[PDB]
Amino acid sequence: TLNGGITDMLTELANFEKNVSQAIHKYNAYRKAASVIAKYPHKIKSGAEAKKLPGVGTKIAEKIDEFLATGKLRKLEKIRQDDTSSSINFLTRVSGIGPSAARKFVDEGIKTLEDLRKNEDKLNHHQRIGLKYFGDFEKRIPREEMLQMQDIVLNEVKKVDSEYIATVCGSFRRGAESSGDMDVLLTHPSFTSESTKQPKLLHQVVEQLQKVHFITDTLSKGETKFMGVCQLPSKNDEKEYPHRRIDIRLIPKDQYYCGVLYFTGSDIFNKNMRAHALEKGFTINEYTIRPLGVTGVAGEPLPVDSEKDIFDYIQWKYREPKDRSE
DNA sequence: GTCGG
DNA sequence: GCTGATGCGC
DNA sequence: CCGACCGCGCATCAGC
Ligand SMILES: C[C@H](P(=O)(O)O)P(=O)(O)OP(=O)(O)OC[C@H]1O[C@@H](n2cnc3c(=O)[nH]c(N)nc32)C[C@@H]1O
Ligand SMILES: [Cl-]
Ligand SMILES: [Cl-]
Ligand SMILES: [Cl-]
Ligand SMILES: [Cl-]
Ligand SMILES: [Mg+2]
Ligand code: NA
Ligand code: NA
Ligand code: NA
Ligand code: NA
Repeated sequence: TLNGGITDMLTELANFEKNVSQAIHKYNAYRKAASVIAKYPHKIKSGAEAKKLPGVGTKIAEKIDEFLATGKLRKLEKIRQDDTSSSINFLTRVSGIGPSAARKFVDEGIKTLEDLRKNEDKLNHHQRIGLKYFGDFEKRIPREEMLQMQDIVLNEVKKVDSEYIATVCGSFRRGAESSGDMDVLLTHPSFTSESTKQPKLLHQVVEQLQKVHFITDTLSKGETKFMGVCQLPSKNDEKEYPHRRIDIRLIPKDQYYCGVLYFTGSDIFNKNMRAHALEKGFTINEYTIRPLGVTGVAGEPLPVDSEKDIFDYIQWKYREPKDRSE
């Protein structure tokens, strides 16, 4: 919040480029600048001062000068007045509706919450659950609630098979005082990069969580990734809790560290780390860290026994989860 | 939109 | 049915 | 300049 105005402006620009212009690289360019500036420990006094930071070039520096000078950006003011851009930006806020679907709906004259509701027929499953919980998915989750959710998930998982290990990642593992959703990394000894000795390992867990009425809806579901909705149970006479988004990722047990590194994030941290990896001649995914041959082709997985080993490989000092919120 | 070679 | 591309979201 | 921009699971489609 030290340079809140500037980062907000940058985030709005990033969203515009992503949702309206469908220019993902500009989207990421703006996000990185925002990230770098949110981390800067000084109140920015000029675009020149900001341009010193990596990721902030001439264009953004110019915008920062205008913002500091007037408290706003003409480019944005105009975008806000544009109906198409506004409608497209809004629709993309529905889980399941991306830039393409948003622009398509706007072409059909579907541009509002009211319109989406009376046109459910034109939505796929995911988009339909997204509209249903539009309001709720906008709400933040207090860490105190995340703690109750963690308690239920781990205990329910324990009831299915004592050997399951459920770990809450995302911003929660990064120590956030509030989270946008719940991310759960799951492992079982029967599922390794070597073999799958038991089927339905994820399904059994999802089923058990639906049985106790914790998971209420399913956005998408596969053998290793579940994306859906959950809700804490409420007491007698009390308003029930908002529905929350929940992601569950089943990863080979022997690949836990690369998995927990990935799922802990942040997303920008992961992008920065994976890019650095490349520069160092390594490629990193949620399963392994592999070296890049002279040709540039991924080699065999390198041994990993902790998150720090991954950091060591790329010559980065270890950063605790709480310091990976970029 | 920003960067490094 | 399949495979491969595209959208979406993590 | 100008090529690079992280890497992937699931849903849905086109084309066979
Ligand atoms: C602050 C967010 P919340 O609290 O509001 O939920 P969060 O939990 O941090 O992010 P979530 O969107 O929940 O995704 C979970 C993780 O997935 C990883 N992740 C997400 N997007 C990406 C991506 O584009 N790339 C990679 N490599 N990892 C990603 C890193 C993320 O941490
Ligand atoms: Cl782009
Ligand atoms: Cl503005
Ligand atoms: Cl690992
Ligand atoms: Cl791999
Ligand atoms: Mg999260
Ligand atoms: Na810079
Ligand atoms: Na969306
Ligand atoms: Na979110
Ligand atoms: Na998530």
